[PDB]
Formats: sequence, C-alpha cells, structure tokens
Amino acid sequence: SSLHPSIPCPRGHGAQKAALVLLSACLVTLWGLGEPPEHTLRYLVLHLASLQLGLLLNGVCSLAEELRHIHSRYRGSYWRTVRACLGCPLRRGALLLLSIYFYYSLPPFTWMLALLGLSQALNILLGLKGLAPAEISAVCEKGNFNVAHGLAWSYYIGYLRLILPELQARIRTYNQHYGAVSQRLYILLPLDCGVPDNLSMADPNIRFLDKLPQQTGDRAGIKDRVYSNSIYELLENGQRAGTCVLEYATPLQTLFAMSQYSQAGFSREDRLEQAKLFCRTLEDILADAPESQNNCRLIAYQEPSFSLSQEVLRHLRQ
Amino acid sequence: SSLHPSIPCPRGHGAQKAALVLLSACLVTLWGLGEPPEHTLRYLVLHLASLQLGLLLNGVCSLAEELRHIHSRYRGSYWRTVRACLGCPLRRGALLLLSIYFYYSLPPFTWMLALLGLSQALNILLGLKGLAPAEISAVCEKGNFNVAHGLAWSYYIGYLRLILPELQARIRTYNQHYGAVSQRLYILLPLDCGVPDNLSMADPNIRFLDKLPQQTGDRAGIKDRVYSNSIYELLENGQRAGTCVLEYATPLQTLFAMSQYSQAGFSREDRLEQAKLFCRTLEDILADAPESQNNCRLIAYQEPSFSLSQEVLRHLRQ
Amino acid sequence: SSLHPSIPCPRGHGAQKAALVLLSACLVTLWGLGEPPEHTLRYLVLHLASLQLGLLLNGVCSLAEELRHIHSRYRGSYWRTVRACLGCPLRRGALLLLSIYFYYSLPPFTWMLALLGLSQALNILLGLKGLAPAEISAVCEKGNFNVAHGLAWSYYIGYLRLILPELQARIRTYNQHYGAVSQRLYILLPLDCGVPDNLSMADPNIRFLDKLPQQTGDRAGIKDRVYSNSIYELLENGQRAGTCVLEYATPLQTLFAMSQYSQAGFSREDRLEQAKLFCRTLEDILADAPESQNNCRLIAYQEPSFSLSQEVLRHLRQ
Amino acid sequence: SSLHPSIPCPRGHGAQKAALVLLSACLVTLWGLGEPPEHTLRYLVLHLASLQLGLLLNGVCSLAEELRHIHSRYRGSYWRTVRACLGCPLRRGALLLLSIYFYYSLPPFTWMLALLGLSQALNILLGLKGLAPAEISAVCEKGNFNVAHGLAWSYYIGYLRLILPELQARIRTYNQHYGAVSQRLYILLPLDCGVPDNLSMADPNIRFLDKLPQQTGDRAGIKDRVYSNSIYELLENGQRAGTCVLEYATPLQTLFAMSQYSQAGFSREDRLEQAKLFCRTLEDILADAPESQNNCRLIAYQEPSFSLSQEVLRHLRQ
Ligand SMILES: Nc1nc(=O)c2ncn([C@@H]3O[C@@H]4COP(=O)(O)O[C@H]5[C@@H](O)[C@H](n6cnc7c(N)ncnc76)O[C@@H]5COP(=O)(O)O[C@@H]3[C@@H]4O)c2[nH]1
Ligand SMILES: Nc1nc(=O)c2ncn([C@@H]3O[C@@H]4COP(=O)(O)O[C@H]5[C@@H](O)[C@H](n6cnc7c(N)ncnc76)O[C@@H]5COP(=O)(O)O[C@@H]3[C@@H]4O)c2[nH]1
Ligand SMILES: CC1(C)C(=O)N(Cc2c(F)cccc2Cl)c2cc(C(=O)NCc3c(F)cc(F)cc3F)ccc21
Ligand SMILES: CC1(C)C(=O)N(Cc2c(F)cccc2Cl)c2cc(C(=O)NCc3c(F)cc(F)cc3F)ccc21
Ligand SMILES: COc1cc(C(=O)O)ccc1NCc1ccc(C2(C(C)(C)C)OCC(C)(C)CO2)cc1
Ligand SMILES: COc1cc(C(=O)O)ccc1NCc1ccc(C2(C(C)(C)C)OCC(C)(C)CO2)cc1
Repeated sequence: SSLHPSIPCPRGHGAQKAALVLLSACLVTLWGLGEPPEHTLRYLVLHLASLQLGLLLNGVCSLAEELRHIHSRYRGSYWRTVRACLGCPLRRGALLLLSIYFYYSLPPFTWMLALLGLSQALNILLGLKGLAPAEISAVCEKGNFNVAHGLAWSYYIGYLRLILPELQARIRTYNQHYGAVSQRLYILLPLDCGVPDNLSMADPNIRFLDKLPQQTGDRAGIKDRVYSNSIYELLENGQRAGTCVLEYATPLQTLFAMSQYSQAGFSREDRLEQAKLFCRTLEDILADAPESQNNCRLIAYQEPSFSLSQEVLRHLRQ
Repeated sequence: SSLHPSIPCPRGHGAQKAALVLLSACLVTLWGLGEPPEHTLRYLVLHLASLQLGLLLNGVCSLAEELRHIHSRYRGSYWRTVRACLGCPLRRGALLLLSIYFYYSLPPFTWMLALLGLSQALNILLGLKGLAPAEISAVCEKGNFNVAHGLAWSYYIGYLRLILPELQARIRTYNQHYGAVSQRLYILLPLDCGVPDNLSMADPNIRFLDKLPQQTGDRAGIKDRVYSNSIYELLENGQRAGTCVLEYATPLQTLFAMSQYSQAGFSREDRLEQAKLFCRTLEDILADAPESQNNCRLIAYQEPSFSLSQEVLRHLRQ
Repeated sequence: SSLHPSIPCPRGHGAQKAALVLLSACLVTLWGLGEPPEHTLRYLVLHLASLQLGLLLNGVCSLAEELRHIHSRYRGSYWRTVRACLGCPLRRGALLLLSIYFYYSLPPFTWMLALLGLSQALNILLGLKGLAPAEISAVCEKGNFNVAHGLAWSYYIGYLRLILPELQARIRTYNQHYGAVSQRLYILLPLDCGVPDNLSMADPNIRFLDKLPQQTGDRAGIKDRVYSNSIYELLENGQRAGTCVLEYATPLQTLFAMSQYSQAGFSREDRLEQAKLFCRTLEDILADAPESQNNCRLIAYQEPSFSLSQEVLRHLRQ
Repeated sequence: SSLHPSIPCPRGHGAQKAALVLLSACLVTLWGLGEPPEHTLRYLVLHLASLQLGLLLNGVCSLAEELRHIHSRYRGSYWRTVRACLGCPLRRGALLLLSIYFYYSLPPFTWMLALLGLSQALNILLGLKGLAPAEISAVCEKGNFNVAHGLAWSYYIGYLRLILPELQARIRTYNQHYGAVSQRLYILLPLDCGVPDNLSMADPNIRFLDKLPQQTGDRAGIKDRVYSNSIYELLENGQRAGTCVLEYATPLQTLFAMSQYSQAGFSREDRLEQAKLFCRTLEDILADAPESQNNCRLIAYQEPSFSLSQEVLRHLRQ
C-alpha cells in the first residue's frame, strides 16, 4: 500500500503454512509415539465423522429458522434453503452417508449420536458459535462484506467515473478564461474520517480561489444534476506555492456520521477499519480504471503538529 | 416489511427453538437408553474439551497470519492480535486449563492431542473452514457487514438529511411562482436496480414539467455544492392525473454497476439481496428519524403488465 | 433456450447424482459382503494415497516441460510454475505427506513407488492421458475455453453495444424523411453457418428497399469508421408484408471460413458446436445487457423446403 | 517468437523426455531391489486394470449427465453419447474385458470393485476431478480451445484478408493525389490491451494527416459496408520523421472489455495469456498466407520510459 503505511495489506496464506507445519509436527509425534497406525486412521476417521454429524445437526437447526424466509430470501425454493443451510446437498449427503457407515461399522451409535446432538444444542443455545474477530474479518474481506467496499464503488461509479474524463476540458476552459491549476484532482483521505466542510478551517494556508465551469448531466431521473469543483491555493509562508482542485472524499463523512449514530451500529474502531479499507479499495479501482489515466492523486494522511497544506504541496511539487 | 412482500424480515430465534427441541429429544433418548449417567457426563465433557483444544490450535494457526498485520490492523499490540485470533484471552485460557486437566485426568493424552492437531491442520489446509451461506448471511446481517448498509447510511447522511428539511420551503416557493405539486418527495426503489437516467424512458406516461428552486450548500471542501430536484407529471389516458417530485434512489445504480464489474467481486444474487437490504435499512432509518415528518414516501416495486405511473399514482391517491 | 430447440442447455449436476447413487450402492455392497470394516478403510486410504503419489509424479513430469516457459508464461516465478503443475503447493504437499506416512505405516514402500512411477511414465509416454470428449467439453464450457465465447463477446462489445443504443434515432430519422420500418434490429443466426453476402440470393422474397442514415464514430485509431445497416422488404405472395433492418450475424462467417481452412484446425462438427454455443452466449449477453431494451430480435434457424422470408415475417408479425 | 520475447513458444516434448527418464530410473531401481519379476508384472497389470475400471465407472457417471443432452448436443444417437463419455466403445470394451479377466484370474473381486466404485464416487462428489492449470492450458492450446484463436481468425477472415490486397492500390491513389506513405499497414499489438480510441492520446508525438480512399464491399447481408484506414504522421523533435497507416488491433479491445465484465467470466491473467496467444496466432496465420505479400508489419510492445512513436519509427527504418 503506497497510500499510507497504516493501510493493511490483503491477507495471505500464513494460516496454511502454519497448518502445514502443525501437520508435519503431528505426523512426527505419531511416528515417535509408535502406536498402531490402524488405530490412528480409525480414530481420525471417527473424529471427522463426528464433525460431519455435528454439521448436519447444526444445519438442521439453522434450517428451522431459514425455512421461515423461503418465499422472500430464497424465492420459494426448498432446495435453495437446504443448500444455504447445509452447503451443497449432494456432497454433504455423501459425506454424511460415509460418516454414518464408518461410525456404525468401525469399533453404541445411537447413544453417541444422542450425546453429539446434546453438544450441538448446547453450543447453539449458549451462543458459543461466535467466530473470532480475525476469522470474521477474513471472511468479510474475502467475500467483500464491508461497508467500505460499497462506499468506494459508489464513490467511483457515481462521481469519479463521471467527472474525471471531462476534468481536463474544464481545466482547459478555466485556464483560457483566466493561475495555472494543475491538471489533476487531488482527493484528501483523512484516515481519522474528520472531514470539515470548509478546507480553510482544516488549515489556515488553504484558501478558496474560484470555482470551475460547472458540469451537467442527467442522473436517475434528476436531470440537470450538476457537479462543481472548487479551486484552492496552497499558501506557503504567506506566498502562493501552488493551486489545485482540492476536495475531501465525501464517503468518509458518511463513515464518521455512521460511527456517531447509535442506530447505525457502527463503532469507532469499525470506523478506522472501514476507512482504511475504503482507501485501499479506491486505490485498486483507480489503478484498474481507464478513466484515471493520470487524472487524480489520492492523498491519505493520519493526524498525530501537522499541516494539510504541506502534505498537498509535497504531493504537488513532485 | 410494508414496503414490498419480497423484503425479508430480520432473523428471529427459530434456530434456538429448534436447538431446545433437539436438546429435549436428546435427553429423552438418553433416558430411554439407560446408560450410566456419569459416563454421559464424562464423554460430554471430553467432547467439549476436544472442541476447545481444536479452537486453540486453529486460533494459533490464524495467529501465524495475523501477526504479519500487527502494526497496520492491530496497532502494534500483541494482546490485540491474540484477542482477535482467540477471542478473550482470559476466558480462553481458563477453558483451556480446564480442558487439559479433565482430559489428562478422566479415563493416552499426547496421542489424542497429536490426532486433534492432525485433524485441525487437515481442516485448514483442505479449506473446510467455510461457513454455510445462511450462517455467513446471519453473521453479516447481525454485525452490519453489508454493502447495502453503508450505502443506505450514505443516502440518508448526505442527501436526505440535507434535502428533506428544506423541501417544504422549496415547494412553497415553486407553488407561489405558479402547479399543485404534492408536499412530499417520492423515491422509487426498483428491486431489480434498473434505474434509467430519465423516467420518461421507463414509462412514457411520466412527463417532465420543471425544476425546483435549487438548494446550495458547502460540503466536504467543495463550495456551493448544489442539489436539484425535478418535478414530474403523472398522466392518465393522456390527462394530468397528478404532479410530484419523482426521483430514483441512486445507490441502486451503484449496486447495478458493481454487479456488472468483474473487479467488484459482486454477483447478481448478491445484487438482489443487497437491494432488498438497502430498502429495509432506508425504511428503518427514515422511520426512526426526525427529518422525515411525512416529507418522503419510499416506493418499492418489482417487474412482473406493469406501469410505473400507476404505481406512483396509487401511492399519491392515499 | 427459446432461440431454437437444438441449442444445448448448460450442463447440470447429473454426474453428481449418479456418483451419489454409486456411493450408496457400493456402501450397501460392502455391508452385504461382511468383510472387516477396518480393512475397507485401510484399502480405501491406500488407494487414495497411491492416486496422490501418481499425481505428484505426473506433476513432476509436467514441470519438466513447463519450466522452459518460466520467463514467458509464468513471469519468471518458480512458485507460479509449480502451482500450475501441481495445483496449490501447500495442499498438495500436505496430502502427499499424509499419503507417504500412511502408505509406509499401514500394512514394501520402495517397490510400490517404483511400480507406480513406471505406470505413470507408461501413461505419459503412450499418450493415455487423453480426456474423453464429454470431459473436455465440460471443462471448456465451464471455464469459457471456446472460440464461440470470444466471438460472441466480440460481436456484442464491438458492434451491438455501439449500434443498438442509437438505432432508434436513425430509424426515426429515416421514417420522418420517408415504409414504417420496425423499430428493431433483426439478426439472423444460421446454425449451419451458411452466410451469403446478398440476402436476395438466400431467398427471392427478401428484397432491398433503402439504407439507413450512416452511423459514425472513432474506434482504435480509425476514425470516421461507419456502421451502415440496409433495410429489406419482406415480399409475400407478390405483395410486401413487412420491412425491417435485416442482417446476418457475421461471426458465423468467421466460424465457417475457419472450418474450411486447414491451418485453423477447426472441424465441421466443431463448427456446429461453436455455432450453437455462440447463439446461446449472445442470447444471455443481450438478456442481461441494458442496451437491448427491446432493440433486437435474434432469429436462429436450421435449414432442413425452407423460406427465410417466412421466418422473419413470423418473428415480425407477432 | 520474433514478435516479442514475452510470447510463449508452443509446448514441446519435455514431459515425455522426463517420463522416459522416470521410466528408466524406475526400471533401474526395480533391478536393484531384485525381486520376482512375475510379481512386478502382476502388480503392474492389476494397477492398470484398476485404472481402466475406474475410467469405466467415471464414464458411466458422466453418461448419466450426457444422456440429457442427447437430442441437442449428440444428434439423438446413443452411440455418439457413449463415445463422448467412454472414448472409443470398442477399445474401451476390449480393455474392460481384459481387465475383468485378469482381475478375476490373478491372485476378493466384488469387494475390490465396490471399493473402486466408492473411491470414484468420492472423487466425483468431492470435486477432485479438476486438472492442473498447466494441463488445462496444454489441452486448450493443443485442441485450439482458446478465446484468442477465434479472435485471431476473425481478424484475419473479415478484415485483413479483405483489406491487404487493395491496400497497395489505395496507397497508390493517395500518393498520386498528393505524402509518401510507406506501402504497408502497421498494426500495433499492445500486450496489455490498452488500445485507446485515438493514437494521439497514446502518444502526443503521433499526429494525424488524412484518410485513405474508402473501400466498399458486400458482407453478410449488409452492403456498401466500407473499410476506412487513417494515415498518421510520425513526428520526432516536432518534425515529421515518417508517415504510415497506423492502426490498433481491435480484438484486443474485445479482450480488455471481456476482462472488465463479470458476466464474461474472463480474468486479467486470462487477458494477458489470451493477448499473447492472439499475437502468436496472428503472426503464424499471416506468415502462412498469400495475401500478406509484405503488406503488413505486426508490432508488439509492452509497457515498461517508453514512447510508441519511437517503436513505430524503429520498425519503419528497417
Ligand atoms: N465531492 C463530491 N462532489 C459531488 O458533486 C458528488 N456527487 C456525488 N458524490 C459522492 O460520490 C458518490 C456518488 O453519489 P451517489 O449518487 O452514487 O450516492 C449519493 C446519491 O444517492 C445522493 N445524492 C447526493 N447528492 C445528490 C444530488 N445532487 N442529487 C440527487 N441525489 C444525490 O446521496 C448519495 C451520497 O452522496 P455523498 O455522500 O454526498 O457522496 C457521493 C457518493 O459517495 C459527490 N462528491
Ligand atoms: N454487420 C456488421 N457491420 C459492421 O459495421 C461491423 N463492425 C464490426 N462488426 C462485427 O462485430 C464484431 C466486432 O468487430 P471488431 O472490431 O471488434 O473485430 C473486427 C475488427 O477487428 C476488424 N475489422 C472489421 N471491420 C473493420 C473496419 N471497418 N475497420 C477496422 N477494423 C475492422 O475485423 C474484426 C472482425 O470483423 P467481422 O468479423 O467482419 O464482424 C465484426 C466482428 O465480428 C460488424 N458487423
Ligand atoms: C481424535 C480423538 C482421539 C479425540 O481426541 N477425540 C475427542 C473425544 C471425544 F470427542 C469424546 C470422548 C473422548 C474424546 Cl478423547 C475423539 C473422539 C472420537 C469420537 O468417536 N467422537 C464421537 C463422540 C464422542 F466420543 C462423544 C460425544 F459426546 C459425541 C461424539 F460424537 C474419535 C476420535 C477422537
Ligand atoms: C481399492 C483397491 C483394493 C484396488 O482395487 N486396488 C487396485 C490394485 C492395484 F493398484 C495393484 C494391485 C492390486 C490391486 Cl487390486 C488397490 C491398490 C492399493 C495400493 O496399495 N496400490 C499401490 C500400488 C500398487 F498396489 C501397485 C502398483 F503398481 C502401484 C501402486 F502405487 C490399495 C487398495 C486397492
Ligand atoms: C472437499 O472435500 C471435503 C469436503 C468436506 C465438507 O463438505 O465439509 C469435508 C471433508 C472433505 N475432504 C476430507 C475428507 C476426509 C475423510 C473422508 C472420509 C474417508 C473418505 C477416507 C473415509 O473419512 C470419514 C468421513 C466420514 C469424514 C468421510 O469419508 C472424506 C473427506
Ligand atoms: C479438497 O480435499 C481434497 C483435495 C484433494 C486434492 O488436492 O487432490 C484430494 C482429496 C481431498 N479430500 C478427500 C480426502 C480423503 C482422504 C484423505 C486422507 C485421510 C484424511 C482420512 C487419511 O486419506 C488419503 C490420504 C492418504 C491421501 C491422506 O488423507 C484426504 C482427503
């Protein structure tokens, strides 16, 4: 992540390497103990069979709830609800048959099944099926179950994908009509999600200069919708050092406000996590987007003193 | 939901009721089988201890990966990484001590530990840790891990919270200047995420009249950012049945475009589910908000034969 | 597919159902035979271990060739070549370790390894690794490894996506300037891939009326690239019965000529299969594409006598 | 390939050489072990018989699915459906008879058959039938099952085969009417599939001069379909270094747009591989064609610092 050092990189395969090391150590331990290998295989298979039976029972319990949402969430198809509860029905059925056979055959089935059902019911009722924070985070960032992903794609599809192409023309028109504003959009990404409405409050050096020729278009039934873009001057030691089209990333305001509202269910640590994820997703979207053919420069910063003017000027002078 | 029958209601406690029934049946069958209750207790406790030890080993494997992101995602504290990977360290440690004691005391040990490690490593390496679709959906909808959650909270915080209060004044000004527009903003919510750029194309029975007095504000560094609303005409047999400020919910455009990009990682079933969730979340927010003093009327619909103009007219006739 | 009855539908899960039935029958047979279940498990695990070792050997043989394309096909990364040859290195390594351990432990290893390597070398050298036609077809249609897929996504992204949106304007201009041509593009899809240059040669009834106002645009360094579209009159029993913008699907000409050329390596049975696949892919692309908002009507037909004029007229009058 | 070093050469016989080495080593170690050769022969034959029986069972499972598409994909002949699943019926039957005989004759049987069926059903249901990436790639590039194969052949049959012959005449006419354009069409092949809509944007050193006399013909119902080529000017230090008929290979636009659509099922590594394959296929077809009498010069390049104008100039100076 070239944006900021504090942006987490995507999760790799460290867990798999640790699992391989664990498997090697366990095999070495089994070899050293010198117990009958047939017993090792028998007990491993019996353990996996018990896990499969527990999965079946937990899936039936989940089905008891999911069947209430058949007509709305699952389009009135019982097979779809069963697939949502117990994974692929065919594979799960095959594994369940194998588990039943090998548990009934290998050296009381009904009593062990009763105990297993009791254990699963206890796990469900006491709410012990809660995944660890790291596991939930990995699941969410692998399936794109974040608010930051949706916010970044909203900010790209709705604003950047419609503004970046014509920004060069608007800048050219402004330059001819009147002060050599840089030919790029400088988006500020405060990782603390503190986005003031007027930049001059953020830093005394930043000062409004003038607006750009407005852009117009039809959007979702609201026609003549207009996109403005203010021009600011980077005031250094009293004398202008640069001018650019500065603008905060508005989804960060939504993140902050969501963090502030109780009904949102958004915590302040969730705020930092999702702000960093938004900054990381926007970078990828722009890197793969043809519209950003050297058109914008995402600026991300953390407030520990600090001057936004210096940050923007550093990213500009380069 | 009153919005549309296809909107899924929040998950209840059906799973826990089924778990209670399963537990009662399991206890009844244990009574029927008539085996030493102490043996039942011993094997149940040993099963739970094995589950706890498996959790420990899987958490260590996850720690192997999470430790790489310490300085970025966990703020440099090893305790936070360990907590993320193994829940609460104190409770996990207590249960681990109890499990080890009761495993080594009740009627080998290192052999069972090696087999448990083998099983856990095999589960991780083979990628059998995935959760069923229903469990992932439940976790996401309980922890607010959807894209339709942040999108709804951006739509409210950023457009509606800033437009609804002044809509009465703008409509009053327009009425004085001319026109009997209804004093409410109608937001159409296509569950299929169609949302064309002009309503007339969606239905030739919907015609434009004129815009409202623009509203201007300062937002996230942009000066004089303005919001425009378009008045529309509801014909019926060619005659003006009614007039209102129609508008599409723009986040559905983002949902559609996300579903249309391979980089987004967003599917089409995902699109429908997130659209329904967005409708529900927006309904809840506007139902528990002060701004919505009967200032808006969400309209949701699904394609069948269908005429949008009749839908809006029916909602208006109330 | 509603296009033609002869368009194959996508492959389902019949193989999985047959596999489940086979597994049930085999388990019943094992139960009936009454042999020691421990022996069953031992021999099943040993068979799977032998399969894994054979996979390792075949993957090493494949690596011996793939290592020559490291700098071109695999970006100079040895790990990428190994992952391409032996699948996921970590999972394959874990399974290989387990196979070695259980084959060496459970009731000579080196002799059997030599024999297994001999068998794998014989399979490779004699060219016995040939997948059945059905398996290759399933792999290709699941991973989109067809010429028809690329041709359909070329015909949509290069021609239809730039013609359908603005076709209505050209039709309206032609109508006002001059004969009420239907407001849709009628694409003919000869499943035999026989595409003549002049329609009147295909059928005497098909007669030409006039051209449409040319469309123009800039494409890939060639500007003023024009897209003409002829209008034909449907002549029935001597008198006109309709007029439309009729046109063949030109990628079928590429399919035919490719089948004719020897350097292509394309067969006539391949020609029919790929023509059907192209017709089925274009249907989906248009089904979920916004541009085809009732803009085109794909006509697919199989020659057996036969009148193209009658087919077009049937699809028109409806 | 002479085009670019990144173009992968066709697969050779490295795998078979490695298989020969493996077979020789296995025979040497069998000699070293010095054990009954008849036992070696028996075990080898039995292993091959087990493989054949597994092939039979897997083919029957595949037949269970293929029989549903008999009338569509196999023309209603059960023999063709069986051939598609079990290779050649006669050879498979002969090998099956030999396998059954040698299994029932050499030193139970029904038990081994049931275990083999269990293993095959488990392989199918668990989805372990997938091939390694380097084997799917080999099969596709041997059987011409690539997306780029059809695109290269469409580009040849439809543009080049119809343009190259008359390019000399068109250039002669333009030269007489004015300009010293080189008598060759230069096709740029961006391996990254950039291909912007105007070369000037790609490089400001590439300026347009004028168009060529249009070419007209009849194509698939449409007639007066015109092909236009744009002459471009090759500047150097602001001075015209050369002039040529530049052009991008449009199929790369299709490859890029396919990679950008989720429905296409097309990835980005897929995009790069297919672009390289398209370049190779076009080079081969144009090197073994009569039309290309030095009438074109394919140019391939990769982004690094890099100037397109210098690349084209270097290719022109030859
Ligand atoms: N800096 C800046 N200047 C702009 O002109 C602008 N326009 C949009 N955006 C931001 O990019 C994204 C695209 O908006 P989208 O329409 O998809 O959702 C928008 C849209 O559904 C609605 N909305 C906002 N402004 C308008 C508006 N003028 N008219 C109608 N609807 C609006 O409320 C949502 C959130 O808006 P913002 O939360 O302030 O930030 C948006 C958003 O994150 C802008 N950001
Ligand atoms: N009926 C019809 N009228 C048209 O104007 C037209 N234009 C394109 N197409 C077809 O759509 C598809 C997309 O074309 P693409 O440009 O991506 O590949 C094209 C393009 O790379 C090149 N080519 C074809 N025509 C031109 C042309 N006039 N100028 C430059 N390049 C061309 O050769 C490829 C194959 O062309 P066709 O195989 O005859 O049919 C094409 C193609 O199947 C048309 N079809
Ligand atoms: C890997 C190894 C050796 C291991 O560590 N355990 C933990 C364990 C228990 F889980 C249960 C008792 C002792 C031990 Cl020691 C285990 C279990 C089985 C088994 O058959 N479990 C069925 C099963 C039960 F036994 C009790 C129950 F309430 C439900 C249930 F489904 C096989 C192999 C192992
Ligand atoms: C499922 C069942 C009972 C079965 O049907 N076979 C087929 C078969 C042979 F393949 C080989 C001999 C007899 C039978 Cl009968 C099998 C094999 C093994 C096994 O250990 N194979 C290792 C192995 C070999 F034996 C010979 C070889 F040349 C290489 C090699 F790697 C285990 C269980 C079975
Ligand atoms: C993707 O493959 C898997 C998927 C899933 C899942 O869907 O949860 C689980 C497990 C999968 N593979 C691992 C696996 C291990 C053991 C067995 C097996 C034997 C086939 C040897 C006997 O052991 C005992 C058994 C009752 C567990 C079933 O049979 C099968 C599979
Ligand atoms: C996705 O899961 C799979 C992937 C692959 C693959 O990558 O080819 C193959 C197999 C996979 N699951 C099925 C499976 C069955 C049995 C075994 C196992 C026991 C775990 C019980 C002992 O026995 C056979 C063994 C000696 C080989 C080692 O392990 C493991 C797995």
